[PDB]
Amino acid sequence: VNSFSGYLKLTDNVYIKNADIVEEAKKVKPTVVVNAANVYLKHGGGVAGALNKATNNAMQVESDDYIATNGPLKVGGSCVLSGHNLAKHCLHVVGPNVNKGEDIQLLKSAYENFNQHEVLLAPLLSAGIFGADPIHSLRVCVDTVRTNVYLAVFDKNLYDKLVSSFL
Ligand SMILES: Cc1[nH]c2ccccc2c(=O)c1O
Repeated sequence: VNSFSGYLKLTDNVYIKNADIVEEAKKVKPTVVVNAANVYLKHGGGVAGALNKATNNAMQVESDDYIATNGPLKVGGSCVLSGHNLAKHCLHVVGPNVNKGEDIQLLKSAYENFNQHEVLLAPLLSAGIFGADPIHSLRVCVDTVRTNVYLAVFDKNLYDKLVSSFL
């Protein structure tokens, strides 16, 4: 049993809810919240900007030190950093950004990072300002992630379309 409430069950391991991930993280304090990161961990907008704002910029400060030491992530890659006030850990995952012309086949690689964690609160990778089709992102998630994932969907309209169209 876990703390997650109000989710629709899509599969054995994937759950979905129309919820503000910042507000969901603040309520649940999950072991892992996933950030929709870029390779520079520049948390300017979307999931990244909202999560970072909720940490009072502490996520960005920590991220800048990580990049100064390690250099950029790979598209499809990830790193584990602090969850600050939102979670124990933040898994920063880089999905491909279609608005930069990145290979959508890298979305499966991105979701494979989730399998290193037994339970996660996450957004749909490569959705929103990353430009991918969220219906596609949900299909890749279901077909790739084997651990227990609780997906928070920012738009109510999109949430209802993801549920209604789910095979
Ligand atoms: C408070 C808040 N929460 C979000 C959660 C997921 C994606 C984008 C956002 C956003 O833009 C915003 O302002």
